[PDB]
Amino acid sequence: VNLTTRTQLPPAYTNSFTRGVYYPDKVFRSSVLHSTQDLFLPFFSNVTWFHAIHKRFDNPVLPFNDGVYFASTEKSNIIRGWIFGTTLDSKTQSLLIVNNATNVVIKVCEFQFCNDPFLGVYYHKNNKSWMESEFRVYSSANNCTFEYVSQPFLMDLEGKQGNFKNLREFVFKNIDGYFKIYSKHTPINLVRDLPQGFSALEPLVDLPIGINITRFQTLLALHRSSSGWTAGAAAYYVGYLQPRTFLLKYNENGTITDAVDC
Amino acid sequence: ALDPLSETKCTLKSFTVEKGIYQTSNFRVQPTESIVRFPNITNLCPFGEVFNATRFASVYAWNRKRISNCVADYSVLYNSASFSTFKCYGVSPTKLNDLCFTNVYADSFVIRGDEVRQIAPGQTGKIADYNYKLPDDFTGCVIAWNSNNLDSKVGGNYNYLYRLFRKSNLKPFERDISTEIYQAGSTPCNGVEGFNCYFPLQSYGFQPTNGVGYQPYRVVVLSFELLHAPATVCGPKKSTNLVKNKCVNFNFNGLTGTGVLTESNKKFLPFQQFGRDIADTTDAVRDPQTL
Amino acid sequence: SNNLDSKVGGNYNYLYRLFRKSNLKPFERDISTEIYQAGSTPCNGVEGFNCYFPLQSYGFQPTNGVGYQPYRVVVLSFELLHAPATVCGPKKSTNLV
Ligand SMILES: *[C@@H]1O[C@H](CO)[C@@H](O[C@@H]2O[C@H](CO)[C@@H](O)[C@H](O)[C@H]2NC(C)=O)[C@H](O)[C@H]1NC(C)=O
Ligand SMILES: *[C@@H]1O[C@H](CO)[C@@H](O)[C@H](O)[C@H]1NC(C)=O
Ligand SMILES: *[C@@H]1O[C@H](CO)[C@@H](O)[C@H](O)[C@H]1NC(C)=O
Ligand SMILES: *[C@@H]1O[C@H](CO)[C@@H](O)[C@H](O)[C@H]1NC(C)=O
Ligand SMILES: *[C@@H]1O[C@H](CO)[C@@H](O)[C@H](O)[C@H]1NC(C)=O
Ligand SMILES: *[C@@H]1O[C@H](CO)[C@@H](O)[C@H](O)[C@H]1NC(C)=O
Ligand SMILES: *[C@@H]1O[C@H](CO)[C@@H](O)[C@H](O)[C@H]1NC(C)=O
Ligand SMILES: *[C@@H]1O[C@H](CO)[C@@H](O)[C@H](O)[C@H]1NC(C)=O
Ligand SMILES: *[C@@H]1O[C@H](CO)[C@@H](O)[C@H](O)[C@H]1NC(C)=O
Repeated sequence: VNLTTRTQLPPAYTNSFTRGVYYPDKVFRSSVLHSTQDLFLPFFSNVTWFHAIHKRFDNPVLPFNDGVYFASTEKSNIIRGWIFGTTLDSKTQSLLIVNNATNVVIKVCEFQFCNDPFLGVYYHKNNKSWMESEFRVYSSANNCTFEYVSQPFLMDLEGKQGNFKNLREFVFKNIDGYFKIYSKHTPINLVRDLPQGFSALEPLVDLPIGINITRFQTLLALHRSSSGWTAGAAAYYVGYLQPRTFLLKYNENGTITDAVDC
Repeated sequence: ALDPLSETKCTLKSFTVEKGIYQTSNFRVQPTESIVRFPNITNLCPFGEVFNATRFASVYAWNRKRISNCVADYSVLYNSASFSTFKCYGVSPTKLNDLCFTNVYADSFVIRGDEVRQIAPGQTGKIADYNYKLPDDFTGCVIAWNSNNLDSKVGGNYNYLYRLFRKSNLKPFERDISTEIYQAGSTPCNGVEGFNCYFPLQSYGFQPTNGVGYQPYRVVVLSFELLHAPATVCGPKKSTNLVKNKCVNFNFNGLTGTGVLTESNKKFLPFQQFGRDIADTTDAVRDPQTL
Repeated sequence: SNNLDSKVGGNYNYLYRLFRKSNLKPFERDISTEIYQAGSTPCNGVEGFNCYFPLQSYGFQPTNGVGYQPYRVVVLSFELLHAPATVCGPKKSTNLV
């Protein structure tokens, strides 16, 4: 059940400076200047500022279109994942990305639309817990046309305070059925708003699903001591990708030194 | 080609060679041998375990095995003599090894040998019409082996059923588990047995003493479906030995070329397999097997 | 040719090579009946594992559809200016000037 109070606010805009830079492919280039055309996030663009606090909890559904830029600033790892698909329901094949703290779950099945798809954590008090309890993301899975399971891991769900120590910036797109995952995770120190720095994303994996994704969601984590759940202080970023050309500078090793939007 | 002096006459197109230096051609060293380096043959889909699985679903109840994101090597199963018969439709068994498939559905079931001959595109009979029908464009193959020492036992094996009666003929790739009683005449049935009301499903008698044509055979039908989605399951990639510091024709993953391979002090990013120069011509690669 | 070459349900006088170990060169007639050997198992002239009998027949029936109706195909080949042409149509020659 969607939280009773929350808040209703217009989509306030922010400007991402160097965000949107990634290696277009697995080609290695060093000490050279390469220029290619692809779907990119232009520099100094006006992105929408998304956030989660103890009384707003803004998690709108946005269209994916050609491509969308993802960025997040984390402490307690409030981001539970992303839900992908056309109608985001069992009417079509929907892609699921969620971290259960055990195995990364990537599955394409028939999903029952979750109005408020999150994972709650209860009974902190003494023995502070911070462990998963119920899965509200999807009610059931049916025709699982695709499934993927990664290796086991351990995620820290304990809440943190102070500056944001984690920065997750992702770039997803779809080209001829190929779904590219561009993942970069770097530590930062930030109070509010957005961190200022250059980042070069690297491709993680590819998902040759071959479906059209017209909408996407951003999973979040809630905790309380489904209308009574609260949330920590965190913010993530969303922006639209455009077919732009960049000039990528390369060092000896191969790491991008700087990028120039044409 | 007799002498280098004669190469001057042929390049200048004159029988008289004037005094001076002339470039008559440009030599190039041809590759000595072809180098093939492919990724590890592991992380397959276990077709040998499903083909060799103890028990199967009924021909109408057949289990749909979804095969995606793996490699399918069909040369090992064909050359291992693990099957009774081998048959394909439209594609040779060697061509399947060089092709990538979007989605593959393994059809497992056990029927008698007299009913195996009805498996083919757009055919008729008991199993084709009333159980499982093959489309005309079906590109897969038919593989069966003799299970009479496994799936049959003394006293009969009633686990494997089939659909004897249906009011019509099934479409290709149509699985119908409906137990509704077939009404032969005008006598009402409504799921109640009686005159002209007969239970359609029937259980195969299976014992080790059955005749060859009546012996139970495990049949695995491989459904090869090429959709608009990118291809996932690909044929086997068999890597060969690696040669360095020589002129060779190399094919690495989906990249081909000719040159001299030398290990340098350069370091690629772990997510970047191939390097290139200013001209986007590959100056270095990473081996698909060894790092 | 369905009005002629079609005989009963099939005609075995018209055969073809279904299988071959490689691609035959153009303008080549291969009469070899040898069994195709895919693997290392010796065929010795019989069918079996990795052994298939390449010689097959086209089914010819007068009641078959237009897809199975045999079409006699005569490929016309020629050489250009490689020799004096002794085949020329009834075009009357003229005087020389
Ligand atoms: C390529 O990356 C390597 C590893 O990070 C660099 O080597 C290190 O560079 C740092 C720079 O502060 C030094 O402090 C380390 O002592 C170096 N380690 C070794 C063992 O060399 C390398 O300099 C980078 N090269 C370039 C030009 O980017
Ligand atoms: C959220 O609100 C919608 C109506 O706007 C309601 O249908 C839904 O049931 C509410 N939450 C849940 C998860 O039930
Ligand atoms: C970006 O959005 C902010 C907030 O709406 C606005 O004040 C600013 O003028 C915008 N800048 C551009 C380039 O449109
Ligand atoms: C998440 O992990 C819990 C605890 O191990 C387990 O009970 C649950 O089934 C998992 N859920 C998912 C979606 O993997
Ligand atoms: C603390 O919580 C953990 C996880 O729920 C539980 O396993 C453990 O028994 C609890 N310990 C105490 C002292 O309550
Ligand atoms: C999913 O499977 C069920 C049962 O096989 C089938 O009825 C349904 O049509 C399938 N999904 C779609 C979208 O058809
Ligand atoms: C995706 O959209 C394209 C272009 O409109 C259309 O051709 C195709 O059928 C769509 N595919 C899916 C899976 O919806
Ligand atoms: C099945 O596996 C067993 C154990 O490896 C083996 O002995 C048997 O021959 C196999 N049968 C076939 C034909 O796959
Ligand atoms: C692949 O197989 C080889 C066999 O020697 C092994 O050494 C290697 O670790 C395996 N994994 C990789 C990296 O391909």
